[PDB]
Amino acid sequence: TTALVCDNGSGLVKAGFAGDDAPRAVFPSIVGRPRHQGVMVGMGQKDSYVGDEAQSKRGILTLKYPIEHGIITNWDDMEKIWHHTFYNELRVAPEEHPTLLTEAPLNPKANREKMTQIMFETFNVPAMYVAIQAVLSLYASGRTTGIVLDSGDGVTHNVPIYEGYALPHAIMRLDLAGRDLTDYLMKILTERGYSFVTTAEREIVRDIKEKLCYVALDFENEMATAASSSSLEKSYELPDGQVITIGNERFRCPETLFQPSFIGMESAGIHETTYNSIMKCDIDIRKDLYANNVLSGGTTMYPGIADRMQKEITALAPSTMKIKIIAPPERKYSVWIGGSILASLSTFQQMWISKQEYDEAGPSIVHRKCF
Amino acid sequence: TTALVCDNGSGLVKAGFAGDDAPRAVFPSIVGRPRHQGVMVGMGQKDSYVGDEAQSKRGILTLKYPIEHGIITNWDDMEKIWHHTFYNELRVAPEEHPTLLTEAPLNPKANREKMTQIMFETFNVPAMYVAIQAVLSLYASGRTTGIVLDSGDGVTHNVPIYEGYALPHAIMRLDLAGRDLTDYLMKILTERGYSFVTTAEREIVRDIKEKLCYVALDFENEMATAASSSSLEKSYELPDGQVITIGNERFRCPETLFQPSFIGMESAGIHETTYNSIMKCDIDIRKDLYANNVLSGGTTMYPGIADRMQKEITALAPSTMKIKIIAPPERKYSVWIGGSILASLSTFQQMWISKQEYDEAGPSIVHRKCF
Amino acid sequence: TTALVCDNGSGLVKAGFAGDDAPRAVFPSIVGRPRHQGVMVGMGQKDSYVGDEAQSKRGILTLKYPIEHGIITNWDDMEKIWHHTFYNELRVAPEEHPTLLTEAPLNPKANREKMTQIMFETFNVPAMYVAIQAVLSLYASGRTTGIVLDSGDGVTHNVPIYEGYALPHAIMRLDLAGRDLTDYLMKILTERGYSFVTTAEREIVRDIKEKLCYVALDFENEMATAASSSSLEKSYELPDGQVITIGNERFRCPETLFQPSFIGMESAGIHETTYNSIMKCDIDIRKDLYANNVLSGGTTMYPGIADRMQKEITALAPSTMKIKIIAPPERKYSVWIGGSILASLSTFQQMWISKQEYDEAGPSIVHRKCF
Amino acid sequence: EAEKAADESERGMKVIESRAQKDEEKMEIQEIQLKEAKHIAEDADRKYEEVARKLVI
Amino acid sequence: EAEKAADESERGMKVIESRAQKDEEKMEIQEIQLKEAKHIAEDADRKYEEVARKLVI
Ligand SMILES: Nc1ncnc2c1ncn2[C@@H]1O[C@H](COP(=O)(O)OP(=O)(O)O)[C@@H](O)[C@H]1O
Ligand SMILES: Nc1ncnc2c1ncn2[C@@H]1O[C@H](COP(=O)(O)OP(=O)(O)O)[C@@H](O)[C@H]1O
Ligand SMILES: Nc1ncnc2c1ncn2[C@@H]1O[C@H](COP(=O)(O)OP(=O)(O)O)[C@@H](O)[C@H]1O
Ligand SMILES: [Mg+2]
Ligand SMILES: [Mg+2]
Ligand SMILES: [Mg+2]
Repeated sequence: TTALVCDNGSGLVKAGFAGDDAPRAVFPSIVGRPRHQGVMVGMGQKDSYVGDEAQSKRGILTLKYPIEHGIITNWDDMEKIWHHTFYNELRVAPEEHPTLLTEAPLNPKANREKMTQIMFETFNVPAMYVAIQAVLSLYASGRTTGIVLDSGDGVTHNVPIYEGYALPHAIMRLDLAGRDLTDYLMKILTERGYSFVTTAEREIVRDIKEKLCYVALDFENEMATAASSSSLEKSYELPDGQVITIGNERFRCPETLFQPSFIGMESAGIHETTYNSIMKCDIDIRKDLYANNVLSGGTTMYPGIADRMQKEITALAPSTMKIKIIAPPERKYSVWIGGSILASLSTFQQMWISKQEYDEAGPSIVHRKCF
Repeated sequence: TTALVCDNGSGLVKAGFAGDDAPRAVFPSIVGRPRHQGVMVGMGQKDSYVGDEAQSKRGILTLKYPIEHGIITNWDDMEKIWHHTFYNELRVAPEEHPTLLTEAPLNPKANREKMTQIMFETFNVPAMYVAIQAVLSLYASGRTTGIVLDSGDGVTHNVPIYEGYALPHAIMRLDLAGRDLTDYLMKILTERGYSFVTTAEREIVRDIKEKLCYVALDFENEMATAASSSSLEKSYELPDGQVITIGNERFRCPETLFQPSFIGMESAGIHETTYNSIMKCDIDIRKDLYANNVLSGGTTMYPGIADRMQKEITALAPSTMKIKIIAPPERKYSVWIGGSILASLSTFQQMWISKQEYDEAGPSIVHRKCF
Repeated sequence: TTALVCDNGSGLVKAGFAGDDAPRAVFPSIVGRPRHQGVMVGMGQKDSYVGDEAQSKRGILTLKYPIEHGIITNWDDMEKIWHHTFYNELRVAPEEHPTLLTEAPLNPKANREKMTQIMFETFNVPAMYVAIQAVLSLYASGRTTGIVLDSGDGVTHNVPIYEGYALPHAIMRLDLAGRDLTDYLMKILTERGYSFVTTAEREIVRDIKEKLCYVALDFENEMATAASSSSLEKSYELPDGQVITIGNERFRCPETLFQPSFIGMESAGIHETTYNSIMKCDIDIRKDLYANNVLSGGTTMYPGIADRMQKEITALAPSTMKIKIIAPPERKYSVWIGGSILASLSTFQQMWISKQEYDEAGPSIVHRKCF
Repeated sequence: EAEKAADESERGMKVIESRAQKDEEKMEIQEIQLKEAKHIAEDADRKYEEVARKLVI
Repeated sequence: EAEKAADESERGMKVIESRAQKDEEKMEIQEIQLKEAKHIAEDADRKYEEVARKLVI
């Protein structure tokens, strides 16, 4: 038999079998409902479009994300998404395939308990398991030591690992992520005269952010150059026309990751939370964590983030310390690669939460030694 | 120095000297041109009628609004409007009167830049300033905290203020306003046999909306009452006769503010945007914002809007907190009163943008330390 | 003349005059700066809120503690705190009043030297003195032997004293204190879905910790009881409604004092450090030390901490030995009462550090015979 | 003018009567919670006295 | 007829805000007594918890 590795994430579901080099099912975790009347009869219209199908009909649907920040806030939509993933994207029966799921640290217990209950009751999987999204990224990188930053779409967090031993007291979790960057881009695009309010325009703004935004090495210098020169202007082609031009907003949007005060958030930038998490650890393992800084997640693909963060950390770290950042090109899918690797081990086969164990011990077995 | 105060607003222009509690000139922001040929020779009609005279000649002209939702779309009409206000209405020389201009939140910066350029280069005002509508409205209410809802004719926005400190990340802007209500009133009166298509009939439908519309505390119960009894029907006098009877359309038109799906909008009603804006703020200031909900703007003058909004917010807010909505009789002219109060302050004298400073700093002076 | 007895502590500044029975002014030691910009002009907010005033504006201010673990890190903030204490809370001019400062054992000499320099220069006090926070607590208990445990908010030290002769070699200092407990409560409240991240919410979490938390006699038995029963769950009302119920997280927060491994600390628990310090002393004075365990400080105010501590130390101590723990109702203010008693003594009048002596002997005079 | 005044008075009548009914179930809820609080307080006091006697013995 | 109706409506108004202010005062007093009941109940609960710990020890 083979195991399935499902990475719900927040807004982009990636799933596939265990023992592959890449997922074969990547689509947004969105559910759409028709908000208009519908005059044609005999059309046989469906009441809910889930997955990449809803992206094709964004002009007649309202789109809802079942996951706000890691926590699932809508369980019927999550059930629909899982059913679609298991029966149409992967086209496999879950009655004979163990499933491996991922979730962020510092996650409410109710979310995990109900996820396991849904997996065991509705789909009736024979076994399942839940793992942190940072240990998997460490697995994919081929390392065994080093602080890992996993900035996805819902939650950004750092988890330090030394020699395969985690340090739970040094874990820092932040809710600033790609969705907040999209909202800030929406807020600042009205400065030039472009208004995007409907959830259909959310995907347009997200595409603009993915295609044009980049992180500047220096903020003040680029502001001085943009205010005087005009070489930073870049045009984008809307789904119909009236192409838009973006100036300093191109690099102003991703600055929130380093200056959270832009969106009114009290917390400090990621370049400082990483340093705080490093100093939260011991004193005899800080060298390896400095020299094994690992990046992952979709949000960490802005052009120039791996240089700005290195400069900031070198400014914060002692002068006699060397700082290295590992940013593989496959940052977005690193978690799934690590999950597939972990599920491929024969040693891991004894860590599955069997159906008999769940029946004996209730939904609370998940928080026991069988993590 | 008897500084001048103006409020361009949307659909109405009101202006007057500082230190007063009432605008001296209130007239619609309408510019009209003749559309017929004219046969009488020697009278010499002018090529454009601006302001109140266009309403007198409403039956021969084509009325045009130079601003759609806050943003000016026809500038030449705006110099015409400002010239009319400064000369025909106030009979003042703007060469020695500082002018305070009121502008909506979340607008293109080119708008403010062009306003300042027009004020300084065309009328040659010694100094000027641009302020936010909501802050002036909160000045006029004699408060220092509380979320304020300013629904005029162009745009509806909520700005939360606590102890004089704004919360920009919680400022929400919605383009639903009185003009959309008038358009929906036409679209819903066309089903009774009354067709209003020309721009002159825009004014008649607006007058009907002002005179005969009210917000119901409940919708389904009110619909059941109106569908059986005939006690809700009222008659109106058109400028030539043929009385018209309006039934349930009198309270169906203002329901768009609470059910914006009527006109195809995706957003939620004002009763929900206000609650969301309150919830975006900090947890230690939500009590004062809940207990100091301030209303302003002409659109908020529907009989029964305050009670309905209070009921909806109480349904949304926790049951252990009091909800109070402040609806003074003078909601429409609150912004101008706040502007006059602000301009009369002596600590404001050093916050004017002087002519020399503007000449030194260029049109981009607006967004600098001087606001 | 009259003398002033101050107690900087960590997070709570309490001061008064010598000879009084209770401190006259007690307020948190925080400094707040407005993190927003401020739209209302003319009000002129101050740029720094100090003391209990900053508690009233938690929603527009960021709170910083000038003392982290006993030592003062920010000196301008501490100077502001002292100026506020001397000029507003007490309204007494300090140019003619000797001051009695307190500090924790095992602190850097630079802290004490800079404290003396600031007191002698900025405020020009005629005389000053620095005393150990444990000797004063022993004074306030009417004793002359027995160890004392001053577990405050920043530091937790255990100073053994026999017959008025201190034993410097048996003094044990531990940095686990109330602030770490509050941070751990923050960390474990996310387990239930409540996220408290802002510095303003630190005060709220501290309030829940003070009101609801208690120390369990047996950790495992209470774990079994809470898991099965539901009589341990109590609800707390947030400053904006939405009451929250905390169950198992009630006695987990103060367990860190007895199980320091919860927050990643390596050191042993308070009960074990007390026993180690008892056996660190001689063999002929262990009986009185066992029979005179004195508790003080704000952190020792948990309901049932004395019983658990007595049980643990009796388990550690020989079976044929008597153990008594002295926990008066006024543990929190014991240090100030002892300081007032010490300053009221007639023999103490010859131990003040005179201004002429300071000018003659430099700042290093404090570490000399004049302690 | 008279018709407008009458309509405004009727609107106020409806609003305040709705508030009055809301107040009525507020009375009901307050009464039941007051009764329950008094009952639990009395029970707590009597079991407090029993525990105190056991403590003395 | 309209004037008669308006007079009746305004008399009904005055009397209904009379009951409105009476009900306001009633809510005030019952809410206060709710506060004292809640405080005494929680005090009794914590007192029994303390004496139960004392009894078991
Ligand atoms: N090249 C890019 N530049 C900027 N942002 C990107 C880029 N690629 C992806 N993103 C952002 O990353 C998000 C996807 O994150 P993802 O890796 O799916 O997190 P998770 O797997 O936890 O859901 C998208 O919402 C998108 O906004
Ligand atoms: N008594 C009323 N009842 C209902 N609507 C009104 C009333 N008075 C004014 N309005 C609406 O308010 C609008 C005027 O808004 P206004 O206060 O002039 O905005 P601004 O001051 O920003 O120009 C008009 O379009 C009208 O439809
Ligand atoms: N009843 C209580 N239960 C639990 N913790 C308390 C209680 N009262 C005070 N505290 C804690 O004690 C701390 C105050 O300690 P304090 O004696 O002021 O220290 P210092 O003497 O160093 O200023 C506060 O931070 C608070 O969290
Ligand atoms: Mg992820
Ligand atoms: Mg307006
Ligand atoms: Mg202390």
